[PDB]
Amino acid sequence: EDTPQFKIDIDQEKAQALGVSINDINTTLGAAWGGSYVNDFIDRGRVK
Amino acid sequence: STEEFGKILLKVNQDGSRVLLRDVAKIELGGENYDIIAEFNGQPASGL
Amino acid sequence: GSDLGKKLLEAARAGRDDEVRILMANGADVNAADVVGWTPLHLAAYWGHLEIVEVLLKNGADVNAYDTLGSTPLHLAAHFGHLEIVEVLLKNGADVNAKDDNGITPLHLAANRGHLEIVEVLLKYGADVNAQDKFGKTAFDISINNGNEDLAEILQ
Ligand code: NA
Repeated sequence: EDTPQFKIDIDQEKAQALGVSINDINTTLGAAWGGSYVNDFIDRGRVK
Repeated sequence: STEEFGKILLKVNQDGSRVLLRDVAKIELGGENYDIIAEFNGQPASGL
Repeated sequence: GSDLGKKLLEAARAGRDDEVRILMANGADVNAADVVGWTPLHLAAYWGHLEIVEVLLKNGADVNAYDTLGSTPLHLAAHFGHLEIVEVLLKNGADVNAKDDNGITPLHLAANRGHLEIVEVLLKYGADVNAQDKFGKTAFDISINNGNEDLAEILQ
C-alpha cells in the first residue's frame, strides 16, 4: 500500500541567487541521507 | 509537460527579472524525428 | 494512539463510509494521528472522501489540526482540487490563511495546481492574496511563473 513520504522542493531561484549549484545540493542530500558508492579499495587482497 | 519545461529557470538578471526556457524557445510535444510520414488511401496514418 | 484510532485512520483513508459510521458510534478517537501527524480528517481531505470529512467534523474533529510540518486538511483539499471538501472545511471554520512551516497557504497550493474554482472560494472566505511564503512568493507570483493566464487575471 502507498505510505507517507517526505517531498522536498529545491527553489532553483534561491539556489542561483546564493550561488549554490543543484549538483552540490542533490549530491549532499543523496550522499548524506541515501548513501553514495564512491569507488573500490583492496582489503587483504580482495576488491571491496 | 511543456508547461514544466517552459518554467525551467535559465538565469536571474541583475535587476531580479527571471529568464525562463519558454523566453528563449518554443516548447511542444513533437516527434523524436520528422523523417517518416505515412498515408493509408490518402488519409493520415501510422503503422508497424 | 488507541485500537479504534488506528482503525479510523485506515477507514478514513480507504473511504469506507459504513466502517467510519460504526467507529463514530463506538467513539473511535477523531484526534488520532499517525507518526507524520495526519488525523482522519487530513487523510479524508487528501484522498477526497467528502462523506467522511462531513461525518468527522460532526463528531468534533479539529478542522485546523496540523501535521509535523504545519499542514492542515484545507492545505491538502486545496492542493488536490477537492472543491466540495474545501467549501465544507471553510464552512466548519478552517483557517483560510493557515501557514505551514514553509509559509505556504491553501491559496499558494491551489494557485500552483491551477484549481480556479478553489482559488475563488478561498478568496470569498477572505484568503490573504498578498500572503508571502518563505521565498517572498505570492499566489500571483506562482500564476505568472506557471504562465496561467486565467488565474493571473483573477488574482488582480
Ligand atoms: Na543534478
